[PDB]
Amino acid sequence: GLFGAIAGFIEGGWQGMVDGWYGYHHSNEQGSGYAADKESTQKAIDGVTNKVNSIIDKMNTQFEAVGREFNNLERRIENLNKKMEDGFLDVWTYNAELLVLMENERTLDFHDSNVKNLYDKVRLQLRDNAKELGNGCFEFYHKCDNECMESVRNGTYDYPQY
Amino acid sequence: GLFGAIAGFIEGGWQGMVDGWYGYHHSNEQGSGYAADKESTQKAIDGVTNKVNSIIDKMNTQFEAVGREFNNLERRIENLNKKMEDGFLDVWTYNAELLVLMENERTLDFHDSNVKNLYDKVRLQLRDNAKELGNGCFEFYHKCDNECMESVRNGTYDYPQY
Amino acid sequence: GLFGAIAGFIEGGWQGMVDGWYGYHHSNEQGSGYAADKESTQKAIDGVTNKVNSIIDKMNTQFEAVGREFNNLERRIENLNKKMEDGFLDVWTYNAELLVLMENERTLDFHDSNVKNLYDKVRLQLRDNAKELGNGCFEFYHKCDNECMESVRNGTYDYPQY
Amino acid sequence: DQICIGYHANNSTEQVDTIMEKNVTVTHAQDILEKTHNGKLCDLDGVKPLILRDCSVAGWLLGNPMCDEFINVPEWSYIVEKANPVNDLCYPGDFNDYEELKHLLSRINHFEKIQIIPKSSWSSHEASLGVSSACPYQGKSSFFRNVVWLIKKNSTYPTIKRSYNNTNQEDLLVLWGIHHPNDAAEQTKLYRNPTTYISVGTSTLNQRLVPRIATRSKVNGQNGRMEFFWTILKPNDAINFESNGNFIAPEYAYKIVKKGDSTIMKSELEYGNCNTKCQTPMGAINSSMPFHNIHPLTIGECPKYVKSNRLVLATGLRNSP
Amino acid sequence: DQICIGYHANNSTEQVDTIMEKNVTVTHAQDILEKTHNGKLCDLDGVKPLILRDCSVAGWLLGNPMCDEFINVPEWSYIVEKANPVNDLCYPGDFNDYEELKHLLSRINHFEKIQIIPKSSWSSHEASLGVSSACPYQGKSSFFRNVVWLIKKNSTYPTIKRSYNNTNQEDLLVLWGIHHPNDAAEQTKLYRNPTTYISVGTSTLNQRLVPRIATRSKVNGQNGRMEFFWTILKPNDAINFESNGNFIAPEYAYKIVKKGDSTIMKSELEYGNCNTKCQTPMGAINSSMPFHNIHPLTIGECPKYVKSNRLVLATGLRNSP
Amino acid sequence: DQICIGYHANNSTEQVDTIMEKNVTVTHAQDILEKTHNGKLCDLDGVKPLILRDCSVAGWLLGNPMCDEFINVPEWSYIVEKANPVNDLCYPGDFNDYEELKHLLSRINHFEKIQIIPKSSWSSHEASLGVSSACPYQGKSSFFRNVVWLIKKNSTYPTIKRSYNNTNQEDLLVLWGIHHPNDAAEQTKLYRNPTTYISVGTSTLNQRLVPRIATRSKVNGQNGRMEFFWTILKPNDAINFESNGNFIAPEYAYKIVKKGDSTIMKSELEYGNCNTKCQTPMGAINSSMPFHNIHPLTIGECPKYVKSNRLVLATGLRNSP
Ligand SMILES: *[C@@H]1O[C@H](CO)[C@@H](O[C@@H]2O[C@H](CO)[C@@H](O[C@H]3O[C@H](CO[C@H]4O[C@H](CO)[C@@H](O)[C@H](O)[C@@H]4O)[C@@H](O)[C@H](O[C@@H]4O[C@H](CO)[C@@H](O)[C@H](O)[C@@H]4O)[C@@H]3O)[C@H](O)[C@H]2NC(C)=O)[C@H](O)[C@H]1NC(C)=O
Ligand SMILES: *[C@@H]1O[C@H](CO)[C@@H](O[C@@H]2O[C@H](CO)[C@@H](O[C@H]3O[C@H](CO[C@H]4O[C@H](CO)[C@@H](O)[C@H](O)[C@@H]4O)[C@@H](O)[C@H](O[C@@H]4O[C@H](CO)[C@@H](O)[C@H](O)[C@@H]4O)[C@@H]3O)[C@H](O)[C@H]2NC(C)=O)[C@H](O)[C@H]1NC(C)=O
Ligand SMILES: *[C@@H]1O[C@H](CO)[C@@H](O[C@@H]2O[C@H](CO)[C@@H](O[C@H]3O[C@H](CO[C@H]4O[C@H](CO)[C@@H](O)[C@H](O)[C@@H]4O)[C@@H](O)[C@H](O[C@@H]4O[C@H](CO)[C@@H](O)[C@H](O)[C@@H]4O)[C@@H]3O)[C@H](O)[C@H]2NC(C)=O)[C@H](O)[C@H]1NC(C)=O
Ligand SMILES: *[C@H]1O[C@H](CO)[C@@H](O[C@@H]2O[C@H](CO)[C@@H](O[C@@H]3O[C@H](CO)[C@@H](O)[C@H](O)[C@@H]3O)[C@H](O)[C@H]2NC(C)=O)[C@H](O)[C@H]1NC(C)=O
Ligand SMILES: *[C@H]1O[C@H](CO)[C@@H](O[C@@H]2O[C@H](CO)[C@@H](O[C@@H]3O[C@H](CO)[C@@H](O)[C@H](O)[C@@H]3O)[C@H](O)[C@H]2NC(C)=O)[C@H](O)[C@H]1NC(C)=O
Ligand SMILES: *[C@H]1O[C@H](CO)[C@@H](O[C@@H]2O[C@H](CO)[C@@H](O[C@@H]3O[C@H](CO)[C@@H](O)[C@H](O)[C@@H]3O)[C@H](O)[C@H]2NC(C)=O)[C@H](O)[C@H]1NC(C)=O
Ligand SMILES: *[C@@H]1O[C@H](CO)[C@@H](O[C@@H]2O[C@H](CO)[C@@H](O)[C@H](O)[C@H]2NC(C)=O)[C@H](O)[C@H]1NC(C)=O
Ligand SMILES: *[C@@H]1O[C@H](CO)[C@@H](O[C@@H]2O[C@H](CO)[C@@H](O)[C@H](O)[C@H]2NC(C)=O)[C@H](O)[C@H]1NC(C)=O
Ligand SMILES: *[C@@H]1O[C@H](CO)[C@@H](O[C@@H]2O[C@H](CO)[C@@H](O)[C@H](O)[C@H]2NC(C)=O)[C@H](O)[C@H]1NC(C)=O
Ligand SMILES: *[C@@H]1O[C@H](CO)[C@@H](O)[C@H](O)[C@H]1NC(C)=O
Ligand SMILES: *[C@@H]1O[C@H](CO)[C@@H](O)[C@H](O)[C@H]1NC(C)=O
Ligand SMILES: *[C@@H]1O[C@H](CO)[C@@H](O)[C@H](O)[C@H]1NC(C)=O
Ligand SMILES: *[C@@H]1O[C@H](CO)[C@@H](O)[C@H](O)[C@H]1NC(C)=O
Ligand SMILES: *[C@@H]1O[C@H](CO)[C@@H](O)[C@H](O)[C@H]1NC(C)=O
Ligand SMILES: *[C@@H]1O[C@H](CO)[C@@H](O)[C@H](O)[C@H]1NC(C)=O
Repeated sequence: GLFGAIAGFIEGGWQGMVDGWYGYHHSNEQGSGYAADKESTQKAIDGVTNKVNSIIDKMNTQFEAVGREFNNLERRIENLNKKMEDGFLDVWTYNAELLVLMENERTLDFHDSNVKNLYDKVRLQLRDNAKELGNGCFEFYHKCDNECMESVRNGTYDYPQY
Repeated sequence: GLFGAIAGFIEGGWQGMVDGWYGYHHSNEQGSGYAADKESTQKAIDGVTNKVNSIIDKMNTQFEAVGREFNNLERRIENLNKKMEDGFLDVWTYNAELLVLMENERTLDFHDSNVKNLYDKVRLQLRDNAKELGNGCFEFYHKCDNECMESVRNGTYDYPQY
Repeated sequence: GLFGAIAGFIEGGWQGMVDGWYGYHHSNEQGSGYAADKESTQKAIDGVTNKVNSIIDKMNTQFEAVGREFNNLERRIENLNKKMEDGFLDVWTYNAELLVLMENERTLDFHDSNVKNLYDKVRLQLRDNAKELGNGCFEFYHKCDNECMESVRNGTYDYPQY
Repeated sequence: DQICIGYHANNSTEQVDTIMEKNVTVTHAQDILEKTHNGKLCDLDGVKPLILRDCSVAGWLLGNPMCDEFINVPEWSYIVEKANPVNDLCYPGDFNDYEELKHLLSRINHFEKIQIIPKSSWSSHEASLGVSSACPYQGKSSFFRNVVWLIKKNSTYPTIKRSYNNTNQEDLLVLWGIHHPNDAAEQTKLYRNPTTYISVGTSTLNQRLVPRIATRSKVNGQNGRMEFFWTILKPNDAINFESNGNFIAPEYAYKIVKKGDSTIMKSELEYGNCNTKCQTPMGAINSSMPFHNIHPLTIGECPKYVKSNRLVLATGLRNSP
Repeated sequence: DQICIGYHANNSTEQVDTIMEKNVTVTHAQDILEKTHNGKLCDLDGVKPLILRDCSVAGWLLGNPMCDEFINVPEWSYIVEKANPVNDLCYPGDFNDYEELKHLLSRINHFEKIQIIPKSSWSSHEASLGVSSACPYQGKSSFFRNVVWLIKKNSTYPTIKRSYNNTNQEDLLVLWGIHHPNDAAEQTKLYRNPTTYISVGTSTLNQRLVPRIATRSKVNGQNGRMEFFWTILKPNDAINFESNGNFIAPEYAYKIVKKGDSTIMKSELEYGNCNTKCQTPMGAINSSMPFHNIHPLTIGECPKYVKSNRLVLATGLRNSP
Repeated sequence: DQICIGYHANNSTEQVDTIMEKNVTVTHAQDILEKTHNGKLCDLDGVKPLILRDCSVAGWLLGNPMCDEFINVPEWSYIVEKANPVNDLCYPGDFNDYEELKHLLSRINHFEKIQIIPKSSWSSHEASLGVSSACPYQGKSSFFRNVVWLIKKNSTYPTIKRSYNNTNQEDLLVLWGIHHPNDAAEQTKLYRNPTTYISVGTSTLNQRLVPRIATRSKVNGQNGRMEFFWTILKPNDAINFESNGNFIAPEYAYKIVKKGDSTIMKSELEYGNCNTKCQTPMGAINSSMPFHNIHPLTIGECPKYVKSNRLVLATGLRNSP
């Protein structure tokens, strides 16, 4: 993707993380596990929901055909009528298909961006106190227990203390 | 936004910076203040201007209706005429509304990108000689007077000297 | 561009690199030269190819006019017919021109992104063992011979060893 | 001790297309195109359609005797005619401005039939021998039930001068016709007078039909032809008939009681005993999807027709193997 | 000592919509939709429109005596007719191919009226008693001013054989009519001859009108009807009239001096004494916006009509609280 | 010792436009708009078009004697008529429903001409003096070759009663006409009978033409007029002609052997001796581009017409100085 995170420097997703779209995994002496980041996940949910409703809304005022009969000596205007109805259906078909293609691209990139930004939020907290592993992970120089870990998810990780 | 800067790791904008869209704030013993980055600001201005004129230009060759009368026994072709004129207005209305929605998204992201890129331009200069605070700011290890600061805005910040 | 690499922190492209779209240049005691990154280049090629064929495909089901004669007292329906054919050609002309404009923007950004991501792939490997010069380049602290260099292009650069 | 950033994955096989890549597996997706229907013709908001079955709109309005099922039809939501209904004009001929009339019915939900010129009231002309073997009913010769084929009485066709006045509140659909016999002998036999006419007048209408007498091919065994005409009689306006032969007179006309949304749908289907909020010529649609790809001509609260086979939005992210 | 990167903020409350979010406050925005007009009918580049007021296009061209205001109108930019003008055809009847003629006027900016058949030149027929109480002027009976209702002179209607030749450089709009009396007695009273005709010929035209005599409803107290016809007479071509009764002859015709851009606009408004470069049926537009949402039918250098209530582009960036 | 990331550059001057910037030089680009044609009218998949040259479609079908080149034309891919062909209706007149007929030819690739009423078979009427100086052939007076101008034989025009039956498998295009003489004397000279008619009947058709006799302008030195009519005769159906004068009878008719894709193209060009898979009125297109901007009306396997001057996709990246 454009932002380099999803299927980039983070090779793959987590079957183990079930309660959100993005989040953290920790490993320490007490154990390991996953934690969804509720803020960025909820932002994602709202974005994608609004997008869908936006698409559905734009398209609901759109051409609708009606039947018109013509006789054997009104072929020109019958043909005019056929080419006019087909003309608009092609236009709307094109519009729908393209919108979906384009907005799918943007949706996938949006997710990539949210992950990249979450990775950066944490990197900017840890600074020199953790080794950046190159794969989405951060190895701490100090021992970091469950409360230390929560503080990193908090945003309230006291860098100077460590 | 996609690039993580605007209303991201930079929480908010500056009422104090009036002479540009992006720029610097400095704080040292001599005092503090704002300085617009003229290059990236001017790039932004040109981009957005071209975009607007591009939009206005695309839309100026577009369907325009004309009146046609029909009598009491030409209802089919009258209806054909009504559905044809309305058909195109819906198409153009959809085009206009969508273009604006889409291009607004891109415009906001463009600004986010310019800020992110400016932040990186400075980060790449300072390197190990400043602490990256995590909020758009850089705290220097050496004392950095007004001429030092200007050199950072210059692009000509002598890293080795410090 | 949006991602800051192309004509950003990397000032310009390389006439010298002929066998790919993105890649590496190395300089050491044994000499210097260019090496295309085949993975990211091939990804770029596939993306752009699919895009083109996608564009060509969307547009091939589209309005096509046919001749219809009308006499001196069928002017209204003749005019209806002219305005209907012109109406659709304007719509398709607009669609084609816009799609190209929009997709050109995205194509240029795509390339910018691939370069930025390649730069990051290498940065994340080197870590503290090289100085990040600020211009696309990495100066090593250790001496780095041709096999060392290949290992950086490999992805298999043993950080701990150095 | 370490902490990692990451993203969701699951067992989803749902795919979406993009401009640069096709068949990208994602964790979540939303189909927005309706591809299924029930295959039936249904009531539209509980209001049953008029299903003409084997009758055409002309056979229904004129009263083709094989179309007695539609002698008094209630209000309808839409009308369903076949592509080539067998029971059209039993007696061969034409229907003037037929397509402009059908277009009028797309805006009509209800007719009330009323008698404007009683059959009994033709005292100087014979009004019960106007019957043809081309229009049979229960084995006997009959004719269009809403019009009267007047022929000479005791070898005389005195000039007809009749007039109906639209006193009732509605607009009225009045229908009549002219007979085009095969030859001069048939003309004299039926109407005596060699040369004849029918003049019809309203506030707007001012016509004068003359029979064209020519040799024709038999159709349902008839050399003659009937040309049918119509007009809408505005309220408080009167229609004037003058004729000396060949006149197919109205007995019944239709009050237009309900205007609004309707359509004439072409379909070989019959009634399905269902209800629905959206109907197509090949079946009804029950869905909240923004789009469908079943058929362009719909009636009701419908999704938007597109010609796609597939429209699927990504909601989730790229799913990893 | 520290340095920070940042971006502009201000007191702007301007909002723009995006696909993923609505009502995003931005520092700067550009409205591109024009929503206001002046509410007036205006000159178009200093060229005043033809405002028919209570006259219809037919009442104007035929010379309905209540339409003397338009006896000689200058060049116009556009024409403004009402939806239901009262002064149409004072004497009831029809206007053949009326809508095809109106369509011709959308391409016409100026007429010069000229006399083709002098009223005085009818020496074998009476040309001053062709007047009706249905077409009153200053209390007296009158008639359409551009045509002549010829009636018998001393109980004779000799066959009329007249011919005008388009010597002048322009195309010429010629108008004429036929009278459809109520009955045979009225026919004989006015024209003597029981059965009549009017034949009209040009290089392309070859018609033969016959009066249809029928009982009709009164409209403005008239049982008769007038059917009006027209043709464009090409330069250097001649029109041939032959008739033995019922003929409504042309006195005046219209030279087509200016072609170009024009339109027939439907509006209940009157003249506003303004100038503008863009006019709609509900008012004029003065703006440099690419779009407007006032009305679809415009004339001039106009923005593009869309049906939106709001179109606002972001220029600035997301404004922070 | 250092390593650098970077990207391609080259000597390309190709430019593409974007929304935010115009004329961006890129390393690679793909033109997708075809701007060139060969300037010729060509065969379409080896099937030569019917190039009427100076003949109009009417002059071809009726058999204008100046149109002998098209006396028996093979199957065509498309038809090419000029804007104002000189050889139309040598004898002035009209062609009823002409445009509806042309529309029929857009779906026709081949006619086979056949004789339905032999010229020799007119034994009670004169069928060889129906010739005019307005329709000359090799200096002598002639006439439309596919129809017969019947005139009186030994000062008698007995009523004509003829009938053709479509036994052959195809649909048949039958053409006929009526003569509108200048005056009563010309009428009596040619046909004796003062008042005449032509009645034509099929299963669907039931008409009765009467000549309108009026003074007209000369066109190619003729005061008379010919009105031509047509119909499609379904297989196994018969057409009945009855007339007592003024009848322009059919000798030849056209079997419709091939339906399908065709068009009537307006162009002043002539045959170019080329082949192509896509043809326009100004030349043929040989390209694999998705779009072209040459002309809207194409026939064949064509790119899509747009009105642009330029459509170029970026493939490569921004090229640096
Ligand atoms: C089909 O039949 C109907 C019903 O018969 C015809 O409608 C009627 O036609 C008559 C004329 O034949 C009209 O005029 C008479 O009645 C009016 C009524 O005036 C007022 O009062 C009634 C209530 O009774 C009200 O409905 C009306 O709206 C109106 O306000 C009389 O005024 C009129 O006599 C006039 O008196 C005026 C004042 O003294 C004079 O100025 C006039 O010159 C005139 O002398 C006359 O007696 C009816 O109004 C009308 N009725 C209805 C219910 O519509 C219809 O015309 C017919 N169609 C055709 C084509 O023939
Ligand atoms: C309505 O009225 C107008 C005006 O009267 C009619 O137009 C005129 O019609 C006459 C025939 O009735 C035409 O023919 C005569 O004049 C031509 C003129 O030829 C040249 O010279 C004039 C200048 O005087 C110029 O304008 C022309 O363009 C042209 O170059 C004579 O040649 C012609 O006589 C011919 O001589 C030829 C050579 O000897 C012969 O080959 C011919 O066989 C023939 O004998 C004749 O005298 C006028 O040309 C024409 N005038 C104008 C100004 O248009 C119009 O026809 C009428 N309409 C209807 C429907 O009747
Ligand atoms: C133009 O000319 C053609 C050719 O002459 C006309 O078509 C023919 O018209 C006649 C009537 O004039 C038709 O009816 C006769 O033939 C049928 C044939 O029936 C079957 O057998 C033939 C094979 O020979 C087959 O092609 C048919 O498809 C069919 O299966 C006779 O049945 C019919 O007599 C009937 O017998 C029935 C059984 O006893 C009775 O129920 C009927 O009441 C009736 O007595 C009669 O002899 C031809 O069928 C028809 N031929 C063809 C090849 O189309 C055409 O009508 C004419 N057009 C016009 C407008 O006049
Ligand atoms: C996010 O997480 C950090 C680390 O888990 C939170 O800090 C801890 O917060 C708890 C909850 O109140 C504190 O509990 C308090 O402990 C003191 C003494 O130990 C006791 O006197 C109080 O009654 C109370 O139970 C805990 O001390 C504190 N510890 C550390 C090391 O930070 C933090 O509150 C969270 N912040 C946010 C914004 O979510
Ligand atoms: C951007 O800013 C830096 C730092 O402010 C600039 O460096 C300074 O530039 C000034 C302007 O010329 C120099 O002034 C010179 O000073 C010397 C001796 O002090 C004097 O002999 C000259 O006559 C002149 O006045 C100043 O020395 C210099 N100082 C430092 C520490 O850099 C730089 O020029 C700017 N560069 C760009 C690209 O904008
Ligand atoms: C990418 O490049 C690195 C560095 O060039 C590769 O490592 C080198 O790979 C070669 C190829 O097999 C090794 O060759 C072997 O050498 C040993 C002893 O020197 C010999 O016994 C074997 O027969 C063989 O020739 C080489 O040792 C090795 N050296 C180093 C310092 O890494 C690596 O294989 C490449 N990896 C990928 C994924 O492309
Ligand atoms: C993307 O996947 C679709 C759906 O699986 C593929 O289309 C199907 O291909 C299979 C196997 O070749 C066929 O049996 C089906 O008939 C196809 N179904 C449909 C609806 O098209 C498609 O080939 C894939 N596209 C690409 C570009 O890889
Ligand atoms: C976005 O803001 C608009 C404009 O303020 C909102 O629409 C208005 O809502 C107010 C308060 O509910 C109403 O009184 C007005 O009638 C609305 N005006 C218009 C022009 O719509 C809108 O509700 C907001 N939309 C969203 C999605 O939050
Ligand atoms: C982008 O480049 C195009 C093509 O070179 C420019 O258009 C040409 O401008 C030259 C020099 O002014 C003219 O002589 C040509 O007539 C133009 N050709 C075409 C096809 O337009 C254009 O001016 C440039 N556009 C911008 C915005 O800089
Ligand atoms: C996929 O996973 C879900 C668990 O959330 C499970 O319920 C479902 O049965 C699985 N589906 C398939 C096809 O394996
Ligand atoms: C439509 O079908 C859905 C099945 O998803 C059902 O829940 C609903 O009740 C149906 N409604 C009607 C009116 O048939
Ligand atoms: C917003 O700020 C500007 C200062 O640039 C000031 O002039 C203006 O009055 C302010 N507007 C409001 C509504 O406060
Ligand atoms: C249009 O209105 C603007 C107000 O912004 C004014 O400046 C301009 O002069 C007006 N022009 C005309 C022709 O009315
Ligand atoms: C550009 O470079 C290529 C080398 O790949 C060369 O073959 C070509 O001639 C050059 N074109 C121009 C115009 O200099
Ligand atoms: C079309 O032109 C191309 C030139 O690029 C040529 O290779 C090809 O053979 C041509 N085909 C035809 C059918 O003319």
